[PDB]
Amino acid sequence: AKHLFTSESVSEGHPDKIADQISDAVLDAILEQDPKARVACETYVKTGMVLVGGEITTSAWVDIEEITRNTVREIGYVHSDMGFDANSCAVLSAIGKQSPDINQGVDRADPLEQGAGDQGLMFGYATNETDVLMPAPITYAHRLVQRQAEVRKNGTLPWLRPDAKSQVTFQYDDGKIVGIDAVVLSTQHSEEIDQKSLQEAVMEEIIKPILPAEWLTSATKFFINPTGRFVIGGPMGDCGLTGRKIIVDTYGGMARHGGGAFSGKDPSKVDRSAAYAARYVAKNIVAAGLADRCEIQVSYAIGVAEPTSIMVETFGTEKVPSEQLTLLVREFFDLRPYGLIQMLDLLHPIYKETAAYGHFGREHFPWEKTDKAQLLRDAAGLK
Amino acid sequence: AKHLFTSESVSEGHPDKIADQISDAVLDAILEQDPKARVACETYVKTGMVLVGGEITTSAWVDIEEITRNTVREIGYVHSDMGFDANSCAVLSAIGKQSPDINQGVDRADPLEQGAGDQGLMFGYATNETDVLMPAPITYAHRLVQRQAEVRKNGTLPWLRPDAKSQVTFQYDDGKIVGIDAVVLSTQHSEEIDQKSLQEAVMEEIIKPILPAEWLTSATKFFINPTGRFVIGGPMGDCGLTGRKIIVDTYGGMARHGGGAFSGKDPSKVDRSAAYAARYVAKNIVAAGLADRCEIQVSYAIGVAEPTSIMVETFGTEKVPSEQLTLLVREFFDLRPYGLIQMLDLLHPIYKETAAYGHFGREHFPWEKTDKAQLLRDAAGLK
Amino acid sequence: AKHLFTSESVSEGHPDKIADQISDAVLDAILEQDPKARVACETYVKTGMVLVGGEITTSAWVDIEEITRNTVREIGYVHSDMGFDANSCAVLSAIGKQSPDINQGVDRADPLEQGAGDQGLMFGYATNETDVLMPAPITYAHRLVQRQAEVRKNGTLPWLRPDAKSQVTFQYDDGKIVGIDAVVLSTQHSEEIDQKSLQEAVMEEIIKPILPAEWLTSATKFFINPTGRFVIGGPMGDCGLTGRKIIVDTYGGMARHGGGAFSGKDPSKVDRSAAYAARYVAKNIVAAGLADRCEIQVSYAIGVAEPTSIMVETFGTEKVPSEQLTLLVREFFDLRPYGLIQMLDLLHPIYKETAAYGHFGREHFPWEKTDKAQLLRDAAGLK
Amino acid sequence: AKHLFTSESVSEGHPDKIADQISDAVLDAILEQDPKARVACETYVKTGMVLVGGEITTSAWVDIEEITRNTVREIGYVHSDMGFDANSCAVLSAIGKQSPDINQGVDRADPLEQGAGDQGLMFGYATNETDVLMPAPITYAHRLVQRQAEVRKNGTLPWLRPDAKSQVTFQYDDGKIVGIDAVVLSTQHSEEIDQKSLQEAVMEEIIKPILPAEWLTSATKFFINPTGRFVIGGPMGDCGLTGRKIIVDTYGGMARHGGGAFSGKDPSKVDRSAAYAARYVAKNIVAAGLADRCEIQVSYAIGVAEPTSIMVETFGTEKVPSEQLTLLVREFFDLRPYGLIQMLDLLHPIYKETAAYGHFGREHFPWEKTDKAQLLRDAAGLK
Ligand SMILES: Nc1ncnc2c1ncn2[C@@H]1O[C@H](COP(=O)(O)OP(=O)(O)NP(=O)(O)O)[C@@H](O)[C@H]1O
Ligand SMILES: Nc1ncnc2c1ncn2[C@@H]1O[C@H](COP(=O)(O)OP(=O)(O)NP(=O)(O)O)[C@@H](O)[C@H]1O
Ligand SMILES: C[S@@+](CC[C@H](N)C(=O)[O-])C[C@H]1O[C@@H](n2cnc3c(N)ncnc32)[C@H](O)[C@@H]1O
Ligand SMILES: C[S@@+](CC[C@H](N)C(=O)[O-])C[C@H]1O[C@@H](n2cnc3c(N)ncnc32)[C@H](O)[C@@H]1O
Ligand code: MET
Ligand code: MET
Ligand SMILES: [K+]
Ligand SMILES: [K+]
Ligand SMILES: [K+]
Ligand SMILES: [K+]
Ligand SMILES: [Mg+2]
Ligand SMILES: [Mg+2]
Ligand SMILES: [Mg+2]
Ligand SMILES: [Mg+2]
Ligand SMILES: [Mg+2]
Ligand SMILES: [Mg+2]
Ligand SMILES: [Mg+2]
Ligand SMILES: [Mg+2]
Repeated sequence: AKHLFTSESVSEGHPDKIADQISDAVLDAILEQDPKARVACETYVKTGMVLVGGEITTSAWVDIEEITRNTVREIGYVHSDMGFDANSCAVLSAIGKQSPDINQGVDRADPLEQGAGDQGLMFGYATNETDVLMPAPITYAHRLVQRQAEVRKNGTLPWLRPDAKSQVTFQYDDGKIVGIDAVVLSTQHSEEIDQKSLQEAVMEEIIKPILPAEWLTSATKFFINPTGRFVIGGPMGDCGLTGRKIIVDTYGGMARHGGGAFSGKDPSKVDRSAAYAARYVAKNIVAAGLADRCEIQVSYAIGVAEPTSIMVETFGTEKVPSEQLTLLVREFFDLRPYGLIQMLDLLHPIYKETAAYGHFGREHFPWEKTDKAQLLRDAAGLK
Repeated sequence: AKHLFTSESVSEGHPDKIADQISDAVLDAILEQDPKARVACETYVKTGMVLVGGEITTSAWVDIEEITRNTVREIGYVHSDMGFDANSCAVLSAIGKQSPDINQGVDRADPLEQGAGDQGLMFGYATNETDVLMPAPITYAHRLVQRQAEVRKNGTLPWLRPDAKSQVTFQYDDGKIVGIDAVVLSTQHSEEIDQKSLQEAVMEEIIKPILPAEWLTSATKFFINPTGRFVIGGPMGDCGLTGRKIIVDTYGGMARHGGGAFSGKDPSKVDRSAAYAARYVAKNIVAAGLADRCEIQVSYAIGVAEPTSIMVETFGTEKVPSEQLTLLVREFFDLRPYGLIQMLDLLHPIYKETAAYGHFGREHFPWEKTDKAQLLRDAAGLK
Repeated sequence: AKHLFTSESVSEGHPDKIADQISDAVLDAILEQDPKARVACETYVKTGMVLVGGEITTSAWVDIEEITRNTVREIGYVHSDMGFDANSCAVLSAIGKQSPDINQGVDRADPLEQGAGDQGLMFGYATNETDVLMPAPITYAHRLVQRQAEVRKNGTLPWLRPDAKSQVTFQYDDGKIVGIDAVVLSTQHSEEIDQKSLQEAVMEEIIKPILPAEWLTSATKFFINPTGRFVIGGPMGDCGLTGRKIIVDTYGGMARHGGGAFSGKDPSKVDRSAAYAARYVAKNIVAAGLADRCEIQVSYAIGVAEPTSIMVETFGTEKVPSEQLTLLVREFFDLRPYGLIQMLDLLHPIYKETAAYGHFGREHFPWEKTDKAQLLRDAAGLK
Repeated sequence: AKHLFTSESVSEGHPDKIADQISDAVLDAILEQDPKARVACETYVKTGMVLVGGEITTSAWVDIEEITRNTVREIGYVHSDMGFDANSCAVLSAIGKQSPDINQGVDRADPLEQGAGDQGLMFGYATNETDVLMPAPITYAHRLVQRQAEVRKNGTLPWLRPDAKSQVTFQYDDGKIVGIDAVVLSTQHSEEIDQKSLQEAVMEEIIKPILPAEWLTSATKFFINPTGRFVIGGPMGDCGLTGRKIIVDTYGGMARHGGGAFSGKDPSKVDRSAAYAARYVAKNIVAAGLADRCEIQVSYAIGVAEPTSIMVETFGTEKVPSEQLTLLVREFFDLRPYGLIQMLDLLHPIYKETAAYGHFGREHFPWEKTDKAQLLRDAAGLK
């Protein structure tokens, strides 16, 4: 059974991502000073400005302009030549405090009883398609924009600009990868180099080194800067907003999604924490060998600590009747707001780093670790 | 095989939705004056302001303050008492023009060859779970917030405020719905009514009349304004942004998603047009009885007119080998940028109405129509 | 020799003044925490927002939103009914730090040598026309708006709104006041009261009690809310900006002005400190009886500690040849940046109070005191 | 009787002036399309943005971004190197419409009866110190910044940046100029040139060619970029705002001022039109030889067509008893709102040009013309 699946990714220089980075850059700074802070930060980015707003209630004292300018600076925009400049852009702020009405339902007398930051559903996912138990398409797309950024920073291709996007579509037969049909790579550049040169250079430096030569055949079709010109990019060519990369932030469209963004919010926000916890059990279940691939899904109710719903989907690839596989889940992990935070130790400034190139796949992240696997195994035919 | 699935929806009074409405309110206005306009409008909403920005290149002449004020006004916020007021709020604008670099790849000499507005992937979906071939969870959640809004406007529950959100989780056994385990309904209100009364009133007026009495049992759990207090809402309690309701806008998490928002963009933007066209064939395939449920997926490359990928997933529920089912797709429909726009006649101001309560399910929308079904049938065992 | 002279004033509810208040409100808060802070705060106010920006370099930690909301709150706008609301309006911030390039010229190794914050000229003034040695027209105009504000707060005229402006023109014959020809008083109000009533009420409560009955004759002409309707006011009816009440802030147009605003800046800013010091010597000279009225004028050069120009003008009313009168000035006072601040002890949070109803005329202000007079007398025919 | 008087000016690259230019640039554009438009445009400018706001009620259709970007572009900021860039900066808009409440008092049935845009007082001035009957100090200071700008644009001193300010103080003995004591000239520059070179260059190219060599003696003191470094300037180093150059816009502090700004407002605004009409009669009086120097002052009441106050001050230099000189004023000119506009034909886009380097002194401006002089002479001892 043959079929085609497509995924995509964006460079750290992409408007939307710039936002996320900024958003999560502020939270980290804040958290460093106060772990129990409540941060709901939304960032808007355009031509010559950066808007950092939302609701933040913390005892910490931070500098938004500095965190912002520095964050963009690192991204790469440092001259009007590229369209945006950390040093000369505007930095606006419209940050209020979190509504007490919401807060009474979140932070209650007893810390354990403390409730979900909001209502909603989240999807977790894992697959044995790769070592990091992540789907392949998203993994390679991420690698593509990441490479472009590194070949830019190291000065290999000095004419590359921050803004860039990547798309790849794999060939799936017998349910496994047989190759790659089409490759898309768009990257901002200087008025100094020509399309052909650029195209030819992108192949050698960015695509050829990242895509497995086996999956590349005379069939594969390459799309490099199709409009034929990408000199204008960044916020000037496209408005950047927080939480608009929901899918590339997760599993590339392979798995499902509930609609909750990650960047800008502290862990008491189930959108981010319950999501991480979901990748945590899903991955751990597959590592435990209880299934080849499984999608998990939890849903919550604001101010309520106990999950409103949970469901594990193994697409038949399970090895123990879902029954015990589902009774095992709530048995081993605590999906209650104030259970996942301890479970993954989320009270730390570790999110900025998570704002570009996927929230999953980086084994050093607390939710990528698989310690519960072997124990999740004991609970079912150890041996 | 039993399992639980959860979906959610938001009222037209929800911050994020306010943005979308505004965003799509501007495009419509513009389009009315110029159908071939290029509108990429992003809106940011908070406590006392509304930020309309992005890139717009049109020959039309519109008034952002008026479209905005009027759009919010209709939503409901017209007094400081509710936290936001169309008449007294601030209306900011940061709207530039579309980058010529992008444009050269979109609008080419030959209109047919005209390319995709951007790279990316989109997911279409259909299911025989309901008459409108839409999943059930998203359909009832939408109905819940929609009811709340109507009971508010008609004056049945005058103490209701615009801001509201709804969550419902269904019981799925044997792959069909058996009932509903938990119901969540959060709505903003006045300082005049008490929780109990409120709760009791929400049940009679909003939940009881909308949820099928069959699926409601003594088991069902109801979560009404859990924090115990929701008097503060709207942009004051939560920052609103365009395109952050990606999932409730589509299929509630039942189907997949690529990451493209809808509101604020003209049809030359595949994020909205290829998405619509995808719901179109998926629905049309099920209506054609070629499958009980199928997910479609297309992906594009900026400046390129021909789709980079297409894939139909029928989850085995297909009735004709996928083979002919996939060769039929590209046979009957034109997924090229300037083929879907004619296919669905997208050059009209018909989007604002699509900004609240789902983009799918409203049979009067051009993509909800199923005319190609019977003909899609002829191409496979007519009879 | 008869002639007419007109002056005007504005309520604390006037858009421009709102800005000022806000601007100086931020400074005070900062200064309280750090007296040697460098504050250059500019505020922009419109329909539903408040923009606090400029350059601030301090070690203090303050909350702009709180200071702002509270400052507007106190002014009076607390409902959408009045057009603006401290609780529901937007608060934006674009505050960067002071340029080091300016700083090196201001704060030098030796504190005494420390230079002027900028180049410019300032005008001081004093007149025996009144006990507080202030001109009369500006004194009564201030009193008018101040009364309206007090009759509003105390609940005497509950239908009065914050926004209001006052204009008075005196009759000057033989160089002295003989009466008042025309009176102007514009005040915002509620949709509840009628013009006539309002007008009739404004006379009894605000004008009649404030203007000396002697100067009021059957000739005087009263202009009360001329357009016939002033229900819409505040930032909604008129954009408020910092430093746009330069004249009512000083002497009502009777004396001269160099163009430097007061609110929003710390004392190292000669626009404010040299100005104050100028009223100080001019007042002190008249109190010392060396002249009936004299205008002083100093000018500075950025980064330069020693004044670029000084000139005393006594309009012939002097009693000691200007010569010794000018040599006495630089003899008694220190107009060097770091001499006037000590001279008047300006490193304290005492400016917000100065943001409405005149910077001069309040004898409790450090620059209104006349201690040097008697000593300024000894230096010239004591007896 | 010796004494010192100081005045100052600012380049078209000064933040405040940038605002004014922008503000008056929008009006002209509008007016070009609709002369009877009502424009009250206030601009705020900082680091990477430009805020155009206020209240505008016109039938005209204009592009703020374009007018703005182009206006800044012409000023000179076109690279992040200089701190601001017309191409890459942000352009924001908060423009509402004029309050109808104000309007009913302005535009009434009979166009003649039409009322003053607001209340307030304005000062006109003329002096025989120079051919254009302007005071000397302000004339030379303007020339200084204007020269710097020209030596920058023509490429003479390519390392000069737009931002610059100038200060000059004249020696006045026997009531006439004897020379100049101190000269101040601050200009932004590139990291490429040194202070000494710069200073030495500024003297040859900007000061020496502009200041009369007669007035320059070994006594004169020159202050050139005192802080020792001015590389950072423009909105980055200092916040720009509309109407904050009230004094350099007029007479340099030699004459009086009422507090009304010029830029951003249409002629129905007495702040600008009554101001111009006042320079018109004052200049015309001196030209008519009725006095060596005279200050005029009018005051108005909103919605009221007939001036609330008028007074002419000739400082004894009059040649006809003030009496007939004052009865002549209201005899010859019409200071009613709808009389001055026809008097000077103000319904035209001629203001941008007036936003930098003084509103008076340019004999080609309608208010600089002296046609009524000879006729103002006939009315008093013709011969
Ligand atoms: N290093 C520097 N050396 C000399 N002049 C400078 C330097 N940096 C900035 N300036 C100038 O300082 C100007 C200050 O203008 P000014 O408008 O008078 O300041 P202000 O505090 O805003 N006061 P005002 O508008 O008069 O109330 C800036 O706009 C620059 O032209
Ligand atoms: N209907 C009305 N009747 C009378 N006064 C009004 C009315 N509407 C508004 N006003 C007042 O008009 C004021 C105008 O202030 P003003 O600041 O002098 O205007 P401006 O054009 O901004 N000029 P300025 O700052 O002096 O250059 C407003 O802020 C209100 O206090
Ligand atoms: C829970 S809020 C987002 C979290 C918030 N930004 C914070 O600071 O934690 C998201 C949505 O919940 C709803 N909401 C706001 N206040 C609420 C309350 N007290 N109880 C229930 N729902 C509420 C609104 O519709 C709002 O858009
Ligand atoms: C195609 S743009 C969005 C469409 C745009 N708002 C418009 O007005 O049509 C989205 C992303 O594509 C990339 N992009 C911008 N200009 C491009 C170009 N000329 N060629 C290819 N990709 C480009 C950027 O990374 C940008 O964030
Ligand atoms: C010498 S420019 C005017 C003052 C400037 N705002 C500052 O920060 O000091
Ligand atoms: C009398 S308020 C000052 C003028 C106001 N901006 C207007 O729109 O006319
Ligand atoms: K966008
Ligand atoms: K939010
Ligand atoms: K104004
Ligand atoms: K400033
Ligand atoms: Mg985006
Ligand atoms: Mg959510
Ligand atoms: Mg949201
Ligand atoms: Mg996309
Ligand atoms: Mg004003
Ligand atoms: Mg100044
Ligand atoms: Mg200034
Ligand atoms: Mg005024």
